[PDB]
Amino acid sequence: SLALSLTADQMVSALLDAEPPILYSEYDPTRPFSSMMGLLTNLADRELVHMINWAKRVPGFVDLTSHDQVHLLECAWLEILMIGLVWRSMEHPGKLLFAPNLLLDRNMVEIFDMLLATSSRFRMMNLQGEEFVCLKSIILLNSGVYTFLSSTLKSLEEKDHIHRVLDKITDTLIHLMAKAGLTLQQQHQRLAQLLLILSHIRHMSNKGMEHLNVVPSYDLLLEMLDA
Amino acid sequence: LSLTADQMVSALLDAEPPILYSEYDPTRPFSEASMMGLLTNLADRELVHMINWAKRVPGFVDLTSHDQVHLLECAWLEILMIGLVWRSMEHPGKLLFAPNLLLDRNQGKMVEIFDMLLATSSRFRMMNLQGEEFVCLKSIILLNSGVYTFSTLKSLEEKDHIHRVLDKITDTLIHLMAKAGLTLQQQHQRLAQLLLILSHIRHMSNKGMEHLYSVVPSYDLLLEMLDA
Ligand SMILES: COc1ccc(N(CC(F)(F)F)S(=O)(=O)[C@H]2C[C@H]3O[C@@H]2C(c2ccc(OCCN4CCCCC4)cc2)=C3c2ccc(O)cc2)cc1
Ligand SMILES: COc1ccc(N(CC(F)(F)F)S(=O)(=O)[C@H]2C[C@H]3O[C@@H]2C(c2ccc(OCCN4CCCCC4)cc2)=C3c2ccc(O)cc2)cc1
Repeated sequence: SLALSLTADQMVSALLDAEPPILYSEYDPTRPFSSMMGLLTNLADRELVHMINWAKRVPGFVDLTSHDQVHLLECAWLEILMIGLVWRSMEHPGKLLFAPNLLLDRNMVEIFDMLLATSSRFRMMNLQGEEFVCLKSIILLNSGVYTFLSSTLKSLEEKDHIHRVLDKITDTLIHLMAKAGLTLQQQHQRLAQLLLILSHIRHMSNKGMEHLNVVPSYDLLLEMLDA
Repeated sequence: LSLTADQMVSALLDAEPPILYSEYDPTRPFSEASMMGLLTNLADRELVHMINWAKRVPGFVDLTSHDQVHLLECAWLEILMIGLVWRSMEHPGKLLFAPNLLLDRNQGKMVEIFDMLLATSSRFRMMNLQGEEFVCLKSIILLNSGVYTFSTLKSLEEKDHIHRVLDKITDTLIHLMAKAGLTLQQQHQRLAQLLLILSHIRHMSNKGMEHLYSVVPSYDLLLEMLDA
């Protein structure tokens, strides 16, 4: 697997190159404001197509079976959208930048508040772009890995592979921090701080999901991967 | 924040709650109602001990009573779950709810969450999770799970304090791993592996919570237990 042979700098470059664009909502500026869920749904749907193509470019992801790729996307898709949102909003305190033309302030609200808090935490930590892309790849590979159903040798090999790629991303995070001049103690503290925010992202995804053809099915994701 | 890694570990080990028994001799086999009855009774008794444990986690009682309650509100089910997973580590294919309530997957059909718990227990076994590591992780859940959902200078001071204590627990985890002879690379990889499982514990708590709704200790109950 090429993935396992990457240096930290190569991993970062691959992830940066794979980044999807920031999409715009279909809000027509020449028409009055007088649907929020309509705009968000349309935006998320377009984002999903880009997510699939991004996932295929995350080192190690295409080494997995199509089935395992789908399972990872099924578990991670909303967390991935959410972490993208929080990243885009980092420099807009008190606001969520769903798209450059869909920037919402606080004044539904429960999940909004949680997203704002995550954005504030990212700001307070001075989260870097190189760190963000590592975290988003971790979500992809980690969120679904504990819930594989198969007992086959192949499934065991798949989980081992995922954990080895995750290990490489950890190494990458640490390398970035070391190059930035953090002491060994600071490197381990910051790694922990970043990974603990993943627990909050999960929580938000679960709450978002309960706040509810909405979720992409296994079959839809499989078709999108094969296409 | 004055504690060394060794002192932190000792404090956490000394704080550990007891393992409780489920009510003695239920009618078996179980109904849906009677199984949920037994588990509820066990969890309710466990909660009292959890509060006592929480008060002994370094840094926890430095917080306002209000902030202590909020942390427990967010973390209580995850804490119960990680305790269950720990107890079950040496019983492959089974969940050791209590020494007298050991259930295999064949028993209890809600099976989705059962399977997730079993998978976590398998992951802990495969990693050879150590007791010293377990207690660090449980304390992280307590301090981390509610911290992102805390404007006054006092609240900023509270969150900063929590993050400083969390930093100390990370240092403690690393110290343990270094003493065990892991290379620096191994230490960071294992730390990440352990912290990523916490995301799965959250997921399980959220799913468990939705299942309990298809429940929570009240603010008042938690406050009373803390004050008592
Ligand atoms: C009435 O107005 C609202 C608006 C939003 C909210 N929410 C809370 C908050 F406002 F954000 F605070 S929310 O409910 O939490 C929502 C935000 C986040 O979680 C949900 C979501 C999302 C995803 C897909 C989707 O529809 C896609 C359906 N299709 C996908 C498969 C194929 C076909 C179906 C709609 C929403 C998210 C998301 C999307 C894109 C993004 O960039 C970032 C985050 C509440 C009320
Ligand atoms: C009909 O049979 C079942 C049995 C279990 C399940 N679940 C899945 C699984 F089997 F475990 F796999 S589950 O629903 O996910 C359940 C497992 C875990 O999560 C929940 C639970 C729990 C906690 C508190 C509670 O009641 C608390 C009520 N009081 C709180 C204070 C104020 C008063 C109210 C009931 C259940 C658990 C738990 C308890 C103690 C422990 O040590 C570790 C884990 C489904 C159906």
